[PDB]
Amino acid sequence: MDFNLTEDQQMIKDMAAEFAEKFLAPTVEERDKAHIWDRKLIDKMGEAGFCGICFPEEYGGMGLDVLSYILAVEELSKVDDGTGITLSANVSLCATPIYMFGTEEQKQKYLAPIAEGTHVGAFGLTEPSAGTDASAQQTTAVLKGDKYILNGSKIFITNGKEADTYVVFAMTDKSQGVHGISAFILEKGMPGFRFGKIEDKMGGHTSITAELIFEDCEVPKENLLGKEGEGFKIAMETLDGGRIGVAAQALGIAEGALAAAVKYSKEREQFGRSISKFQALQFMMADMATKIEAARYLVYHAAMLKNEGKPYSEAAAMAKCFASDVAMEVTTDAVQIFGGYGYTVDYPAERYMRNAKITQIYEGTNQVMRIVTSRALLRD
Amino acid sequence: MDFNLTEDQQMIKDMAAEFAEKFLAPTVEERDKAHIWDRKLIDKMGEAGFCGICFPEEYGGMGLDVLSYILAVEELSKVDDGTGITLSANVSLCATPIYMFGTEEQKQKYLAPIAEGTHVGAFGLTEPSAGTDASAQQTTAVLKGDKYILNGSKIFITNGKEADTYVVFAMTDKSQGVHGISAFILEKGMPGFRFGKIEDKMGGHTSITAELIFEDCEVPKENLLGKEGEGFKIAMETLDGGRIGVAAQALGIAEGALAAAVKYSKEREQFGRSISKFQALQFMMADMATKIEAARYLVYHAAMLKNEGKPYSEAAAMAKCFASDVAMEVTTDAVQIFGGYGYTVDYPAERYMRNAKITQIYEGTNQVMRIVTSRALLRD
Amino acid sequence: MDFNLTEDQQMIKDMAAEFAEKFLAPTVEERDKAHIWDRKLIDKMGEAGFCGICFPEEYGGMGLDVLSYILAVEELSKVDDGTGITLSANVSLCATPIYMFGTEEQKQKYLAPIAEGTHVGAFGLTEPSAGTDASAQQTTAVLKGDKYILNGSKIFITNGKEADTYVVFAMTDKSQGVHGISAFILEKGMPGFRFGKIEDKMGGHTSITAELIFEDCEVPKENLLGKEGEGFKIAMETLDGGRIGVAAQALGIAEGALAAAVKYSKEREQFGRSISKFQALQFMMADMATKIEAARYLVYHAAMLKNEGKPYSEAAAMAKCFASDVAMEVTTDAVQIFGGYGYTVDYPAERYMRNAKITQIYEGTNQVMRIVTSRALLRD
Amino acid sequence: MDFNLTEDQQMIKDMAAEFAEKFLAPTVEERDKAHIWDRKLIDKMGEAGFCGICFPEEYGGMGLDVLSYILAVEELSKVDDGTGITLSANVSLCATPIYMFGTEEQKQKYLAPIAEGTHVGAFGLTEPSAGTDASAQQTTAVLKGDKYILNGSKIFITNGKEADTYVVFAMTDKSQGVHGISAFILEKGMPGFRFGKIEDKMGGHTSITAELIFEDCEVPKENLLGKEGEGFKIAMETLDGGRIGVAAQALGIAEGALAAAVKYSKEREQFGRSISKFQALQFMMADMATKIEAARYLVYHAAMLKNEGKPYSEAAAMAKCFASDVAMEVTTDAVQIFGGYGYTVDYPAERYMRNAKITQIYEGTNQVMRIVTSRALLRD
Ligand SMILES: Cc1cc2nc3c(=O)[nH]c(=O)nc-3n(C[C@H](O)[C@H](O)[C@H](O)COP(=O)(O)OP(=O)(O)OC[C@H]3O[C@@H](n4cnc5c(N)ncnc54)[C@H](O)[C@@H]3O)c2cc1C
Ligand SMILES: Cc1cc2nc3c(=O)[nH]c(=O)nc-3n(C[C@H](O)[C@H](O)[C@H](O)COP(=O)(O)OP(=O)(O)OC[C@H]3O[C@@H](n4cnc5c(N)ncnc54)[C@H](O)[C@@H]3O)c2cc1C
Ligand SMILES: Cc1cc2nc3c(=O)[nH]c(=O)nc-3n(C[C@H](O)[C@H](O)[C@H](O)COP(=O)(O)OP(=O)(O)OC[C@H]3O[C@@H](n4cnc5c(N)ncnc54)[C@H](O)[C@@H]3O)c2cc1C
Ligand SMILES: Cc1cc2nc3c(=O)[nH]c(=O)nc-3n(C[C@H](O)[C@H](O)[C@H](O)COP(=O)(O)OP(=O)(O)OC[C@H]3O[C@@H](n4cnc5c(N)ncnc54)[C@H](O)[C@@H]3O)c2cc1C
Ligand SMILES: CC(C)(COP(=O)(O)OP(=O)(O)OC[C@H]1O[C@@H](n2cnc3c(N)ncnc32)[C@H](O)[C@@H]1OP(=O)(O)O)[C@@H](O)C(=O)NCCC(=O)NCCSS
Ligand SMILES: CC(C)(COP(=O)(O)OP(=O)(O)OC[C@H]1O[C@@H](n2cnc3c(N)ncnc32)[C@H](O)[C@@H]1OP(=O)(O)O)[C@@H](O)C(=O)NCCC(=O)NCCSS
Ligand SMILES: CC(C)(COP(=O)(O)OP(=O)(O)OC[C@H]1O[C@@H](n2cnc3c(N)ncnc32)[C@H](O)[C@@H]1OP(=O)(O)O)[C@@H](O)C(=O)NCCC(=O)NCCSS
Ligand SMILES: CC(C)(COP(=O)(O)OP(=O)(O)OC[C@H]1O[C@@H](n2cnc3c(N)ncnc32)[C@H](O)[C@@H]1OP(=O)(O)O)[C@@H](O)C(=O)NCCC(=O)NCCSS
Ligand code: NA
Ligand code: NA
Ligand code: NA
Ligand code: NA
Ligand code: NA
Ligand code: NA
Repeated sequence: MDFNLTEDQQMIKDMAAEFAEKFLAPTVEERDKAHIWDRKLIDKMGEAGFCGICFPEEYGGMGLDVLSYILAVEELSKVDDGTGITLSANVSLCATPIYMFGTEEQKQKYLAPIAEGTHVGAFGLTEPSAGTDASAQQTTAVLKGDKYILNGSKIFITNGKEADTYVVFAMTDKSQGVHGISAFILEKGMPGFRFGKIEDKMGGHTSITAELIFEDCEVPKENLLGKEGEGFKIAMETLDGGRIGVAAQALGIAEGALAAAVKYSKEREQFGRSISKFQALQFMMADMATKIEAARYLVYHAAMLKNEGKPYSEAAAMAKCFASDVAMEVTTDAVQIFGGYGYTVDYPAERYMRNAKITQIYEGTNQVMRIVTSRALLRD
Repeated sequence: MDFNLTEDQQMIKDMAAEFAEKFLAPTVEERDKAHIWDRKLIDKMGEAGFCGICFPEEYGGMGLDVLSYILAVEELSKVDDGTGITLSANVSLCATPIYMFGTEEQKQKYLAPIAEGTHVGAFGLTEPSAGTDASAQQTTAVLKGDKYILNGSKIFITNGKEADTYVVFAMTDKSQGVHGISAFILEKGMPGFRFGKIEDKMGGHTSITAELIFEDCEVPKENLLGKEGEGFKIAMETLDGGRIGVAAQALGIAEGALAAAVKYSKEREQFGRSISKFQALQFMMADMATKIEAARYLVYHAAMLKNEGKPYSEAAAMAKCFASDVAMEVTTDAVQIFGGYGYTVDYPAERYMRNAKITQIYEGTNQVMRIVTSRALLRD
Repeated sequence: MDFNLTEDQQMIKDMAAEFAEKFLAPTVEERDKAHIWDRKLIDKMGEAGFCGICFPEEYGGMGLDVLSYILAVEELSKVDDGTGITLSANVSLCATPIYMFGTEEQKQKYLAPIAEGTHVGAFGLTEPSAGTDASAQQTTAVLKGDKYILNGSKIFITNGKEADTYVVFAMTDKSQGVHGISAFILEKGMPGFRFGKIEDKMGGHTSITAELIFEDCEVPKENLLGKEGEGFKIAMETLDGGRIGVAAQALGIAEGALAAAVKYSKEREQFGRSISKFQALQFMMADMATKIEAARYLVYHAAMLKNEGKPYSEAAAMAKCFASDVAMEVTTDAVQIFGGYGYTVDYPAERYMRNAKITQIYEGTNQVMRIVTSRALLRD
Repeated sequence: MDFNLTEDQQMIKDMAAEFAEKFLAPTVEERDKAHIWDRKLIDKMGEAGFCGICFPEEYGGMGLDVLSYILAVEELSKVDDGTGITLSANVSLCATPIYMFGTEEQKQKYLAPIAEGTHVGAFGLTEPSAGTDASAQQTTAVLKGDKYILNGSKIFITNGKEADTYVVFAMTDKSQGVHGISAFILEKGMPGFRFGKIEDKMGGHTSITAELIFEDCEVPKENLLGKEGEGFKIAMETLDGGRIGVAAQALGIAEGALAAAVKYSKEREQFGRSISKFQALQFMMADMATKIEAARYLVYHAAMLKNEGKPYSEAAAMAKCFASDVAMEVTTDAVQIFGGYGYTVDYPAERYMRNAKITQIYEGTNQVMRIVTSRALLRD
């Protein structure tokens, strides 16, 4: 065992902290208040290399490991976890399945520009009737000549509308149920592909979330990803990695919130002393700091297993569930530490608390995480 | 012991439910989104008699009991807790200290118009340096002829700016510390009394919260409330009752959130069944329901103690602490039960959760509540 | 609403506190250490009237209400909850179903001596294969002439072996499943009725818990309780009341533990001050005191509904679940407040903690309580 | 970062598991019930090499690393945590301060026999008036010729009476307070060194805990450990490592309890299915498993920091606080999963739960852990 970062991991973490400080921090308050997803900023992140950390240089990336990428999502999320989830949807939800399942032709066409920073990616699985029950897909894809024709819709898609490239799931054979689903690579601008509602959320205001609509959408036949009927496996494998990303986002949001409260507590005086001198607040901040350290190693262990080519599905679900629960509890108390000031948008705590709640829900709810963990635990 | 409501209590509960259904529920979503405090709606509430429930008929009230009033606060808060806290601040924070410490002339002039529903009230204690440490007042009042001249400011005042009548605290003799504070009745429009920042908050969007500014503000000598030096006592007694109101608010919020979640869980299907058929969700909802019932009796007991003329400070601190913690836990799980939908403003859950958080902070934070409770526990 | 005890309720509470102080407190430590269930003490309780509080004078009781009885279980349980559960099994689990379902002849024969204090009662439902799944009864009863012949066994029976009178459940018609069970009144000393294992438990050392064994046990036909096939309804109705008893036991154990820790904390000094001066311990004791008050009114509301002849099954399950969870959490922290001393049998905290855990399990586990509450919540 | 065990670590883990299976598991139930600390079994442990794992070969040890030792403590504690804490006190509390502050002659005389497995060690800091306030030492040591003469006593000493070698703390200059404390190596059999009460505890029945009494106890001058006045530093450094041992103990306890509960849940049927098929129990077990994994990495990180010669006091306090809270929550739910059976000594759950509680108190209570953590968090 070795708990030390590698030189590459540390370098990536430092690069991310520098990016966040220069490009995210000065504007996050304003962008949050105004609900802005700023594509020029997102482009600057992509140009700085973040989307290609963990992909081979032969596909436009840096050739580094999973944990370096996870560190960057965490570090960005300390400051602007809306940008953090933007990066994670790009890498874990879109690029990864193209990397894992795509032909060489698809990897060069679609993965490389995401890794290089040019293209934003999204993952279209969730439908009105298929959320947790993700296999209950009603979007259809029917092969007609040299095209699949897609009909349906997806909802709540991170980077939706603005993404260039989508990995979408549709039924090619309803009678084969979970074995009837296939994955497709779509481009923004394809015939019959349009966007619907942009969601107005509790939080995540610097992340864009949109409906996708397919009305006889024409998808070239070669943009089938993997084999017909492999789509569920692709979705589940992708989500196993994306849960590590969300875990990292939650970790960063928790760390951001605690760092803010610590600093406030040392500055704010009541009863002629800093509030950090009251033992109940000391103990609350001790518990916050402890839960965060405990979450951190779950997230890191999952990343490492993935990098080592070992099973990581259970580890990822554990990390996701624990980190997101931590973020919710930490951020709730960080608002408390600020007092009345914490309930106002002029201070940073309320943004962290609002943004924490979604970590418990997306990429699979924490109820799903517990299903995954208990299945693994209770297997013969 | 008798857990049944009196006829008067049940009638007021019903009138509140009917008012909330007709006047609050149709517009609360749009008012929250737009951050609207609608004076004409508040006026309809006053005209219906809500602000006079627990005041004698000789002061324009209905002559009923404290719990009846508490039940109305709770009922309104099931639907629109910004309106609930507006009521509670009118009644518990402004009207009540005038009723309890005012001369007959001050009650006729200032209490009756609140009880009759034409005037909105507010309570100005908190300062930038005096939050939890409420006795650290820097606002001064200096008697000059037939006026006290006030200088200072107050922050985070519920119903501030909009309110017509204010009970405000200022140092008349700083060298006497906690014994040098006095209370004054202010009117909107007094020279030198203006309003500052209107806070932009995480929630409570249908409640108004404002800074008060006093710049040689001229207050009639006869608007001293109680004796000089009695102000801190007036503040603390007022807050004891105010805590019951906040508790009732939190209780309504939790109940509104649970009821939304129950209903949704019966209607929403995944895996071929209503989500209410999954045991983990059943248990979460059982726990929500149970916590709410436990909180309810704490709130009603505090209200009954106050109505019986018994000590209720500790009871009110317990109820407030408990019910606000329950509201926070319940609303956070109610969002969870709605899944992704829950994180969107088109469903009701996110508003309850945002609104719950402030119940843990205002009218004394839950740390203060635990100081008050522990001091009573540990006394002698 | 009225939260005041009646004069009778207060009198009963005072009688119970006096009994506990005189007869339980001086010996509970010794009886716990030695695992003694002292029948002479149990007889003194019965002679003092506790078993007959809530039964009509025409059946040997005092003619008072359910809550008076529940207060006595609570008060006894502050001091010796082993004796508390002994009383509760006597009254709620044995006497009550004879009262509710018995013929006049059975009430005079079997209820009256329990109400009068002469006879100890027990309730025999649980089998090795039927715990939570209580309908899965394998003990059989077959009518042969003027006797039912019983074969099987029960496990974990409170007051087993030492009880005089048992209400036992057996299948009279396995093919009718839950509608095939019947209830029988047994006497200690009946042919073919013997006792097996006396359990060695984590706690509850002043309560006796035994196996019952039936080997062609001959039960007079008139000792059928209710009608053939009504046995499950009798069991469930009985347990609805017994859960209020357990709730009361848990409440008392919580109160006992907190009272002990409060007193210790005011006496024990470290760092030149009483440990009650450290804000983290103040807040822990505030939370304990708050949770106990919240539990109390759930328990009392359930008792009151039962007394008023209203549905009380959901209320009882709520009270049981919440009070027992409270007792577990409170007692765990009360041991913490004592420090090292708390881990030793010379101080009282460790007995309260060990005895709290069973409250979450018997009379139906808290998982069952949540099933009952969520069914009630989610019903159409 | 590397989450894999080294070959040495895995070998020690395996040797510990094999030792526990062959020597502890067959008798732990009977030893716990009888409150047996079996010196000959402790001697077998020493002979196997467990007490020397992390000491140099020149002092009779194996020459391996801190985590290897920690892994052995954890593994033993899965089965018999009384034996685990016996080991930890031998190693972390007695052997280590001799290793870290002893002269070469004191290490050969006193360290090597522990590392070789023939001598048992103990650490005598706590006094009746000096628990959490450890610097408030009343035991005195007065140099008289070639002896220090010791007067006082110690309470709650793990391995006391049985131990052969003791590191004990006494005031050599009371007017220097925390700087007037010195450390001494004592042997069982020194004139004036006797033993007092052997504690009767809630749990830890296979660990011995005793009072030490010094009545003009004669200690060779050369048995001063470190310089005069350095004692408190020696104590605090020793406790930092000791906290890792307790953390590892708690971790083993939780793991042993979860594994028992998992296995049982797969075997026990109610309602026609294994209880592991009910979702609420699945989620409870997922949560147990997740908390244990989160705690594990805190413990291993603390151990690695110590092995790397880095600061580890805060890491060890976090690990201890977290793992002991996890053990308490896990063991309490493991009892729950066994139902009524769980409350009986014939099943393993109740012993784990009783034993978990002391991990929250000894080697510094979890309140101390939060002081240490908060002080490091809030530093500057
Ligand atoms: C901001 C945001 C971004 C999103 N991003 C994406 C995206 O980029 N791509 C994508 O495809 N999807 C996306 N989603 C959709 C998201 O993954 C789903 O919301 C989530 O899977 C839950 O589905 P649902 O909302 O339909 O809730 P439902 O599945 O209806 O769940 C409702 C509740 O029931 C519980 N539940 C359901 N089934 C069970 C069960 N068997 N046992 C126990 N409890 C159960 C759930 O846990 C939840 O608490 C996003 C959602 C949001 C809010
Ligand atoms: C929406 C809103 C409405 C409001 N309405 C009103 C109103 O109508 N009238 C009015 O006069 N005021 C009002 N307040 C102000 C409110 O009561 C205060 O915010 C609250 O008392 C906390 O004061 P503070 O914000 O200065 O925080 P601080 O007093 O600075 O507290 C910050 C943190 O330190 C903790 N803390 C402080 N002292 C201690 C201690 N001794 N021990 C342990 N922890 C401690 C607090 O609990 C809190 O967690 C309102 C505030 C808000 C946000
Ligand atoms: C000290 C003591 C005294 C007792 N006194 C009496 C007495 O006087 N009379 C009497 O008849 N009985 C008595 N009992 C028996 C007691 O009620 C049962 O132990 C209890 O009902 C649980 O049954 P079980 O122990 O078989 O656990 P099981 O039913 O095997 O339960 C094991 C676990 O599975 C959970 N579980 C089971 N089914 C489900 C489900 N559908 N969903 C979710 N979780 C589930 C349980 O909650 C528990 O956590 C006593 C027990 C004890 C320990
Ligand atoms: C089984 C057992 C084995 C032991 N083994 C050893 C051993 O081998 N060697 C050894 O020297 N000692 C040993 N101890 C003693 C143990 O470390 C102490 O019990 C522990 O430090 C607490 O001290 P105390 O019991 O006096 O409680 P106190 O110090 O009296 O504490 C009582 C309560 O007050 C809290 N508290 C105290 N001060 C504060 C504060 N400033 N702020 C907040 N809360 C506070 C504590 O956390 C605790 O909850 C052992 C104890 C036990 C029970
Ligand atoms: C609930 C959950 C775990 C399982 O659904 P369920 O309907 O029970 O599916 P299962 O029966 O477990 O799996 C069906 C198939 O998928 C496979 N599968 C499941 N998880 C897998 C994984 N991690 N890797 C590979 N295959 C997997 C199964 O092995 C099975 O295939 P075979 O029968 O070919 O072996 C899944 O639907 C899910 O993860 N839902 C949440 C979806 C989500 O996270 N959405 C987020 C969108 S982006 S915010
Ligand atoms: C923290 C808390 C409890 C105590 O502050 P502290 O500085 O310790 O004040 P204390 O020493 O307890 O009391 C000072 C005086 O006030 C009195 N006092 C305190 N609470 C009282 C009460 N409930 N009723 C009457 N008098 C009270 C005390 O008796 C004492 O008077 P004497 O010196 O004449 O005996 C108090 O300042 C408080 O409640 N703060 C939170 C403020 C708040 O709730 N703001 C909400 C604004 S509206 S959202
Ligand atoms: C799990 C639980 C709630 C339900 O079991 P389940 O197998 O689902 O039974 P259900 O189907 O709910 O009920 C079956 C019958 O009993 C009836 N019933 C259930 N609860 C009832 C109640 N409180 N009052 C009257 N009837 C009741 C049902 O109405 C149904 O009868 P009909 O079909 O005649 O209407 C029950 O078995 C139970 O309480 N188990 C715990 C047992 C226990 O508490 N033991 C403690 C022993 S003393 S320590
Ligand atoms: C409460 C706690 C943290 C601090 O007590 P406190 O009285 O505040 O002591 P402090 O002021 O922090 O420290 C006093 C001195 O000890 C030193 N000290 C404290 N922790 C230290 C550590 N981990 N390493 C080295 N020195 C330390 C301080 O640096 C200070 O020295 P200087 O004055 O020379 O700078 C300490 O007494 C403690 O750990 N108590 C629990 C005891 C315990 O764990 N008992 C278990 C027995 S075995 S089961
Ligand atoms: Na989905
Ligand atoms: Na903010
Ligand atoms: Na009622
Ligand atoms: Na049963
Ligand atoms: Na005890
Ligand atoms: Na690994």
